[PDB]
Parts: sequence; C-alpha cells; structure tokens
Amino acid sequence: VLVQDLLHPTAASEARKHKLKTLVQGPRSYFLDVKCPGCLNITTVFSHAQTAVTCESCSTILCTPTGGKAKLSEGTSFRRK
Amino acid sequence: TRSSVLADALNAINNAEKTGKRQVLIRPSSKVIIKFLQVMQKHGYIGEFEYIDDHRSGKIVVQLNGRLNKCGVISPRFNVKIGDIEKWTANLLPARQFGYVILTTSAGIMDHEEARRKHVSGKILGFVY
Amino acid sequence: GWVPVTKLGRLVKAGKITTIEEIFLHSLPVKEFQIIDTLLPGLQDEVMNIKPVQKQTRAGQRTRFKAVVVVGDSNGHVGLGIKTAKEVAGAIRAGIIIAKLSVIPIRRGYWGTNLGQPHSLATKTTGKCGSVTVRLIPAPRGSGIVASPAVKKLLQLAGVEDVYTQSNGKTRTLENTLKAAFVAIGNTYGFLTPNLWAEQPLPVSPLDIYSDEASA
Amino acid sequence: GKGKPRGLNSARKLRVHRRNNRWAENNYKKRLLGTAFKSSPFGGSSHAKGIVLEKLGIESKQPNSAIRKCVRVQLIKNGKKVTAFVPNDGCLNFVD
Amino acid sequence: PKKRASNGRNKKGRGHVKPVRCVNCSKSIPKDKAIKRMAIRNIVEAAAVRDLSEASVYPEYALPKTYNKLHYCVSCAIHARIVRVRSREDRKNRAPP
Amino acid sequence: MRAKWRKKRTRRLKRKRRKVRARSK
Amino acid sequence: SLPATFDLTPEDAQLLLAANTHLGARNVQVHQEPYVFNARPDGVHVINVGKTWEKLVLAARIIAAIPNPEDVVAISSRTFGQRAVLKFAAHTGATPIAGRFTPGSFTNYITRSFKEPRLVIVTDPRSDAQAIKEASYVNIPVIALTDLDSPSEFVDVAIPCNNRGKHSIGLIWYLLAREVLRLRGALVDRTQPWSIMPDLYFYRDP
Amino acid sequence: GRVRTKTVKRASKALIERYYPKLTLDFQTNKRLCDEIATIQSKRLRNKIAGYTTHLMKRIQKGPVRGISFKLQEEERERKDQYVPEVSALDLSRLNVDNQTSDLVKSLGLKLPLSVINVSA
Amino acid sequence: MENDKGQLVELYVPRKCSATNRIIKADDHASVQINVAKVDEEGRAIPGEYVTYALSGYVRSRGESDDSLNRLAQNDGLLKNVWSYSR
RNA sequence: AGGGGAUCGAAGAUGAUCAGAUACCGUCGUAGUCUUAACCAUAAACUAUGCCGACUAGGGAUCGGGUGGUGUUUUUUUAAUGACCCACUCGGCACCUUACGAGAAAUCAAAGUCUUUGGGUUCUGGGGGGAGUAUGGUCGCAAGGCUGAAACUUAAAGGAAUUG
Ligand SMILES: [Mg+2]
Ligand SMILES: [Mg+2]
Ligand SMILES: [Mg+2]
Ligand SMILES: [Mg+2]
Ligand SMILES: [Mg+2]
Ligand SMILES: [Mg+2]
Ligand SMILES: [Mg+2]
Ligand SMILES: [Mg+2]
Ligand SMILES: [Mg+2]
Ligand SMILES: [Mg+2]
Ligand SMILES: [Mg+2]
Ligand SMILES: [Mg+2]
Ligand SMILES: [Mg+2]
Ligand SMILES: [Mg+2]
Ligand SMILES: [Mg+2]
Repeated sequence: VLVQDLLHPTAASEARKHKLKTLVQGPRSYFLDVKCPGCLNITTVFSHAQTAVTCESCSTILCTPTGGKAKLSEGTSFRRK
Repeated sequence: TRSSVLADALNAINNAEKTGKRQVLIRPSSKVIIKFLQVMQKHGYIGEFEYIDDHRSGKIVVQLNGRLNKCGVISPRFNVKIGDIEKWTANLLPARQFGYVILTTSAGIMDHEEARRKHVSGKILGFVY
Repeated sequence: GWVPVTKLGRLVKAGKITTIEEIFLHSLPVKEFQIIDTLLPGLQDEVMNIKPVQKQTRAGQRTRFKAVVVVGDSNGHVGLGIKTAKEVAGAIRAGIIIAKLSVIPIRRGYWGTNLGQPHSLATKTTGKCGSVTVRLIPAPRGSGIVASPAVKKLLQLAGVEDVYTQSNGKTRTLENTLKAAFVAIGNTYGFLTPNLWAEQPLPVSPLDIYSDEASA
Repeated sequence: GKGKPRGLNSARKLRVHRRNNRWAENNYKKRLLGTAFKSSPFGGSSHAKGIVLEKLGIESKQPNSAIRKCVRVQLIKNGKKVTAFVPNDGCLNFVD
Repeated sequence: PKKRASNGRNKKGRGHVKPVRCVNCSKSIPKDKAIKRMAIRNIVEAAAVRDLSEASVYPEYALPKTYNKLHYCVSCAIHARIVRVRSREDRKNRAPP
Repeated sequence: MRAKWRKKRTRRLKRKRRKVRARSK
Repeated sequence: SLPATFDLTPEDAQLLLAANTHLGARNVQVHQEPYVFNARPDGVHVINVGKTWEKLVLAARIIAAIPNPEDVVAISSRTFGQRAVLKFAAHTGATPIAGRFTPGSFTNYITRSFKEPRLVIVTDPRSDAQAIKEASYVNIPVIALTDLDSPSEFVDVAIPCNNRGKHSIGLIWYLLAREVLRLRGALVDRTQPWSIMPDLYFYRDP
Repeated sequence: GRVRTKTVKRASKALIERYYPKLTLDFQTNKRLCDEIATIQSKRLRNKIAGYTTHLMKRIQKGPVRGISFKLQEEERERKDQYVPEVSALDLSRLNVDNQTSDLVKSLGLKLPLSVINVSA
Repeated sequence: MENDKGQLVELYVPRKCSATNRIIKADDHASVQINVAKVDEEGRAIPGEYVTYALSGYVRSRGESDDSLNRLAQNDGLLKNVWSYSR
C-alpha cells in the first residue's frame, strides 16, 4: 500500500504496535484497586509492580514481581482503575 | 548519531517519492523542517502537512504529490554570499528556470530568488526540485 | 510491398496515424521499421565503427563484425542500433533496422529567456551503461556541442545545437558511451517540470479509436 | 558520510590528509625530493655537453634484432658516464 | 571470487568451532565444515539374516543395528563419491535427495 | 616462489646480515 | 456509479459460498490483499465476497469496454480452468489460450499463435507467470483470479478467490461471462437468471 | 535400431488426421491406399509410412493417442464436454457454514438458509 | 512549455500516471491505460464512453496497481466499499 | 623458570617408493602438545565488507524476553505453574524470493537512498616490481614486532565474466 491515512490509524493496528512505535507514544500499563480478604483497606497497585506490595494493615502480600505484569495472589479481588 | 534532523526528513521524503507514496512520516519535526516544508508547499512541491504534537519533539505527516524530483540538504551549512548563490545554483540545480536553493538568512528561511529580491544572503540549508 | 502484420502497421498503412507523437504518447511497442521510415522519411543514418569480435573454437576463431549505427532526423528524434553479423554490410543493414526500431523523442529546451526556438536541452540529464556515465548540461547559445566526435554527431542527429557534456569511466568503450548518451537524452522526457505540472485529459488510444480498420 | 570529514571547522584535517596523499604521488614526490637535482646525470637541465669515450653496439630488446650504434660519453659538469644513442643511419661515422 | 555465500561451512555468529578428524585420513576439519553422514545399518548385511534367524536359539529376535556418525573432509567426501561436484545453479540446493 | 618461503628466506638473510654486521659493530 | 441493481444477490452469494470461493488461503497472506475479512480458525481466512463481486463487475465493465471481443484473451494453464476459459471463449469473443502458453505469443510477431490483445485474463498469476511477464512487454492490462497469497506483481485487476478449488474457478468464470453478457445486452434480463448452469464451466476427470 | 524419423511420423499422423475412416489395421491395404493417396518417391519410404500408420491405428484402437485429433475424435470431445448434470452441484441439497462466514453474510446484510458448524483448531 | 509569444513547442507533451503523477516515458512498455465503460439506466454499457486510467510500469511492477486502481475507482464512484484510506 | 610429561608429534632416526626422495606412505621418537609465574603482540586475527544514525520490497522460520487468547495437555478430573498451539511485539544469529535500486561483473536488503554527486566521523590506497627490502629509531631475553625509503627496472601486471 502506497496511499494510506497515517494520522488516523485503526485501533487494531495501534494496539498491535509497540508502545513506542505508535503515533504518539503512551503506556500500555494500568492501575488496579485491590482488596485482600480480611481488612477492607483498598489499595492501588501498578500492573508491573517490581515489589511485593502488601496492605498497610497487615503483611498480606497482594502481588509478586515478575518479568512483566505482577502476579496477583490467589485471595484477592481487583478492579481495573 | 542523529546529527541532522533536516537531513533525515529530506531523505525520508526522497525515498517516499521515489517509491511513489503520497505520504511520509517525519521525525522529529523541528522549526527549520517546518519552514523548509512551508517553502516547498508554497512552491507546490508537497501539499498539506500536519504536525502531530507529542510532548517530546513532534512528528510530521507530509502529503506527497508527484511533483518532487529531489529534495536535498547541504551539510555543512556553508556561509554563502551573493556571488556564491549563483555559482551554487549553477552547480547543483538542473536548470536556470526552475528549482530553488534554500538558504537561511537573517531575514528568515527562504529560497535564493527571494534572497536576491531582498538582497541578503546567509547560510545554505538545502535545495529542492 | 509491405503487407504489415500489426495493428499499428495496418493503421499507419491505412493512414490513420500520421505522426509518431501518438506512438510516443501511448508507448506503443513498434515492431516494424517500415512504420518508422513511413512516418519519418527524412532521417539519415550513420555507422560509427565496426569492431571485429571473435569466438574461440576448436578450429580457428569464428569472427564476426559488430556495427553500431545511429539513425536520426535533425529535430527531435534519434535511434541507436547495434548488430553483430558474419558480414559487415549485413551488420550495417540490420543495425539500421534496429536503430529505426529504437527511435525515441528528445525534449529540447532553453538555457535561458525562451526567446527563439529550443536550442539546447531542458535540464541536466545523465545516463549510464557499463562503467561509462555521460552527463549533458544545457549550454548557452552559440556554444556548440562540447563533446567527443561520436556523441557530438549523435546529438547533431538529435537536433541539439549546443550542450555541455561531462563523461566519466572508460569512454573508449564506444557502445557503452553511446548507449549512456542515448539513455541520457531519453531521460529528458522522464523529467517532470513545472510546465508539465498541469494535468491532461488522458486521450484514448488509436488502437481502440480505429479498432475496425485494425486487424479486422 | 563518505569517509572524509565534512564539518565547517575541519580544514586542517583535510589539508594534512591531502599533503600525505600528495606525497603518495610520483611527479610531486620527485619534484619535491629533487631527484633531478641529485640523482640525474643532467642535473635537471634539458641538454648537456660531454666528451665521447667510445662506441657501443648496443643490442635492441626482444622481439627485435638490431644493433643501435650508441656511444659512451663523459659529461663535462658532473664527470658522469652516460650512454647516448646516435640517431640516424651512418651518423656513427661523424662522432669518432 | 567468492564461490559460496556460506564460505563452504556453517558459521554465522561464532568465530571459532572446535574441529573433528576425518574418519578416512584423520585430517582436522572444523565441525561445521564437515560432511557428516549417519551410517545406520543392520549387523548381518541382509544376506545371512535367514541363516542367523534359523540358527538362533530364540524366535522373535530383534537383530539389532549398528549406528555410526561419519565425519568426512571435503577431499575424502569427493573421492569416495559421497558428495560430487554440482553445477553453479544447483550448488544452492540445500535439501537432501 | 611462494610468499611464505620468500619471507622465510629473507628472514634468514636478515639474521645473517645482523650477525655479520655485529661482527664489526 | 451504478443503479444498485448490480448488488450481490443472495442467489449469487449462495453460489459463491457453495463453491467455497470465500474460503481463501491459509494464514499465508500477501500484504497487498485487504480483501481479507475475519481470519478463521484452522488458520484459514475468509474473503469479502462483496468485494469479489465489486471487482468482478469492474472487470466486466473493462471487458465490455473492448471494441472487438476477440482482442480479449483468456489464459488457463490450470486443468481446473481450461474448460472454464473454453466456455468463456464460446460465450464471448475472447479467443482462448488454454494449456501451454507458448512464449513469443505477444512478442515475436512471426509466431503462428501471435496475438495482439488489448486485455488478458489469467487464472493463476503464479502458473501463468509467462503470460503476465509477456504482457509487461507490450502494454497490456492484466486481470487475474487471485488468491490471498498470489504474486500480484504486474496485476492490474485482482479478483480474490480460492483458486485451488475446482468449483470456484469455474464459478468465477461463469459469473464473469454472465455479467459481461449482461453489460453487452445479450442477456437483457438483468434480474432474471441465466439459462446456462454454472456446472458447465467445470473440470471433469475423463 | 528401428527408430523411425520425423518425416515418417509426420506423414503418418497427417494421413491419420485426414484419412482415418478410410484406412484400416492391415499393412497391405494401408500400403495400397497410401501409394494412391500420396506421392512418395520410394517404395521403402511408403512401406515405412504404412507400417507406422498401422501401428498408430493399433494405438488408436486402445485409447486416444496424443497429438492426433481427427474429426470423429474432436466431435466426440465436444459432445462430451457439453455435458451438464441434471441437478446443479451447487444447488442446496439440504448449506453448511462457519461462524466467520455467518458473520460475513450478516455484515453484508443478506439472509439465506445457512447451517453453522463449529470449526475448531 | 512554449516560447516567448504563445506558439507552443515541445512536441509530445507526455502522459502522467493516475497514481503517482509521474511521466510515462515513450518506451515504458509496462505502462497500461485502462478504459472502463460507463452504464446508463439500463445495465448496458455505452460504446465509446470510457473513464481512462494510466498506470506506470513502476507501480505496476511493484504490485500496487490493483490497490491504486481500487482507490481511483472508489474516488470516481464506480466502486463503493472496496478501498479503505485508514489501513 | 618450575611441575607434569598418557597420547600425538616440527627435528632426528629408520623401513619403503623413486632415476633420485634427508618428501608424500609405514614404525619409533626429542622439543612441544597440559599446567603455574612471566614474556612475545602476529594470522586467510575474514563477513577479505570501520563505527554511529535515519529511510527504503515481500516471505516464513528460529533464539531470548514480554502481552493476550473461555486454546491443548499434565497435576489435585479441575487450580497457579510448566511444556505446547495461535496472534502480536522488542532485540538477535541468520535464511528464501525478486530487483525499484546499485555494481565492471561475480553478486548485494546492503555493496541501495552516490554526476538528481554533502547525515556525523576514524583509518587506509594512487601502475607493476625493487620491497615491507636497506638504513635510522623504538619495543622485545631472543625469535622478531612497529615505523619505513631510495637507486634501478618495466608496459603492462591485475579483477570479473565469455567461447574454446
Ligand atoms: Mg578518465
Ligand atoms: Mg561545523
Ligand atoms: Mg612490446
Ligand atoms: Mg578458483
Ligand atoms: Mg578465527
Ligand atoms: Mg624425517
Ligand atoms: Mg596483519
Ligand atoms: Mg584485513
Ligand atoms: Mg545502518
Ligand atoms: Mg518471541
Ligand atoms: Mg525475531
Ligand atoms: Mg542471536
Ligand atoms: Mg597513481
Ligand atoms: Mg604503486
Ligand atoms: Mg580470472
């Protein structure tokens, strides 16, 4: 293809492309508000945490760091904020 | 590394018009690129171009017609006087009737014939035909 | 007689196409030299040189002759043919045929001021065949052709009055430098200019205008 | 970037590079070393007078069978011995 | 000139490969350059198989095979008709017959 | 002749010249 | 534009999905094909049969634009398309070249099979690559019954289709003949169907 | 060897193209009509041509031979290639379709009898 | 182009590609000129009534001739939903 | 310079071959081959292709990381994993097809965007020999390394391909 609209690419292609190779670059990560069982004490956690984030109420580790997205523990209820 | 953003822009435009495409994505969109594109657009060599503002340096999407043969840059930006503009044009323009040597003077970025009309010279940026 | 076998040959024998401008406009492939000597009767030929080539065999060296011929009329049209043959006059004849088949037009222009008739080329133009690269620069009036003898006569048969030339490479390779100058003058009508920026209504082909006085 | 520097403040690099690559030539190196002034019999002059010592029958190179009728001559200004070819036919009978 | 784009071996990104020895002449050749074949063969050479089957104390016998990985240098591989000289066109054929 | 053995021969020559010059030096 | 009677009828769609023209190539995909729609599981892709119909009626307009129909050439080296191009040549002018395309048919003006066509129609550009290559020498447009992986070089009108099926090639040639006859006016009933069955343009093993 | 040249082969196949119903599977009768039907300077060449025509007739009696195409052969060829079945092969005998084909036709906005079956990897 | 007082010169003003606006040379033997017939109110094509599209040898050899023709046809209205600008 | 020194094995010795054979083949066999502490600074040390940066044709595969998919399998039928499959993405070693392009060609997705000659920068070459020689420095225990001419001589050497 030699004629195409570069200013309005389609959502599929821009979500397919790398986060730096889009038209305007932006993060693909997000934030969650997580509840652990027990203390209500909702807490906001990054997608790619890099730390064993626990609630400030108790040592109740919510996510474990991984190479990419953090792995949430089994007893957790998260919402994509 | 990336030393001349104007050179990268003009090389991308040259490759695009060689391949026959009607559009090209330019990065990273400086002021001299804007003024160079404005001169080419005023003389009718490209068409409409649009500046995408990200907060880093900007991108530019130019629309390419079929009229551009070669847009080139001159590196380094030589200091060019009034005899020097005609000997330069005789060297690197295809004819004496069309094509423009673009040069940054203290009175803005413009082409050699407008520099002749205003009677002022400066540094040479590039050329277009 | 001629008895052509081509839609184009039948049309030009019928007289529907009376100049080569239609052929050059529609890029029609010419395959009969009688079309060319009908539509351009006033072109003259000239054979540049005859070099002998040789192929080694188990019994001696089979030798044949390579003749390069340039046909042309002194306003706008040239053709270049190169033929090898066992006999030199047959090589010249068939090279004349090939040169007539390979006729291209020339975009003559002005060095400045567009006052009289087009004396020079419109733009700088180059060509390259082999290592030889031949450049052609538009020259002022009265400058004459500043070139070697061979490509000077080629440009004289083209119809250019004055042009500056720069060559590079083994210019003693005559076939290569002649083909390079031929490509250089052919690229003139490849260059797009501000006077050609304007659009045209795309005229329809004679091969469908005159479709019934074509093949059947 | 085609090798060589292109910066506007890089004339010295180009000058010394051109000086070395000029020394790489033949005529420039010869003219600057002065081999005509030092290692030439004529000392750089166009002509030179000398005193004939003897007559030689110098053979032509191959493929050519001939005797070229040259002479041994000692130059006056240098004292150097030099072989000079007497050009035409029978002119060896003038230079005894 | 350059005959092969791969220089007659398989080395793109190493710099050095430890050599092996030709099984026929003991020439040192890099392991990527050799002409590795695999001789998998029955031990009885297919003519005594009936005699050994009727002389075996067991029925149902497996009659095992011997396996060797043979490494040949270019000279021995050519001389032993393993590989042969191919045309300039079919030199690029990568697939086995 | 082969360049490797030409190099070897001129190296032996250089060694012999070194020793015949060190005789006087 | 068109008076909207040229839209894809459900009967033609029944024919198309019966011949499985929609079941295009595998996940192999030349990037010059945006006719693809909704890549199926099993690694196969589905073609926009509306787009195939639009390209087919465009090709029918181009064929009807020719003054002399015999200056159209139907090419099929494929056994699945030989009967199709023969019946296309029977129902239109459209001189056929089925089987082996001898080189020098468009060049080499002294050949006995020397044609001077104004338009060439091929079945597969990969198998008929000699014909499109020769057409690139003498300024001839090409219409090709392309697939989603076909070599679209030197192709000017690409009709996307499953050119590996027996029924699909014959259906495409049948619909092309029907539409060009409708545009010529030999088939005056644009709404009423054709008396010719689409099975007539099919390959048989005997 | 007994390889026959292209003059014999071409004359034989031409005789078969334009005289197939006339000539038969016997060398003697084929010879007696070949000398009548063509001018051949040699009795030996006439006999060679008649023998190859008889051989090719033997070949024709067991399936068609490639290259030879006479009027009877080509007329039965066209009489067989004008074959059309009674019912269409594309006529609906019940049509089966996939989910992707169903959403294709619903996006095109056409209603037709379709049967969706799951196509799993 | 022309000289000082009208009086046109430059025999053979050439054709330009409908896709790239580049000059189709006198020997670009891969270039084509598509003629698409017009229809008027009955479903039948009128002879001699064409829309013309010139395609150059470069864009034809590079394989985008069909996409260029698609967008040209959709711009001239004789195609409806085949070409999409936002790729 | 110590240790180790099984194999193989410059030199050497022998047995063959040969007109000769202090060569190829065979048998022994020293230094070496291995290691420690120091030196040496070379190689067809090759991709015979300097680095950084941008753009420019398609195709699939693979390595490492990541994303998604009610996808498959295993566990405790079932979770999470892991291993696979599909789609995508970043970074690699590469490969296949073509030539818009380049090139003297062989060939090259770089050897392209180079007479329409300028993105930044480093190094090297100027016909062939003499010659990487002589000399002078400098490094090295030495072997040698780095730097490095001239006289003289010559019309060709040379590259890639073609038919024999
Ligand atoms: Mg020169
Ligand atoms: Mg500077
Ligand atoms: Mg000589
Ligand atoms: Mg060799
Ligand atoms: Mg190495
Ligand atoms: Mg020994
Ligand atoms: Mg070295
Ligand atoms: Mg090196
Ligand atoms: Mg790079
Ligand atoms: Mg991966
Ligand atoms: Mg990868
Ligand atoms: Mg890697
Ligand atoms: Mg030199
Ligand atoms: Mg030299
Ligand atoms: Mg050679």
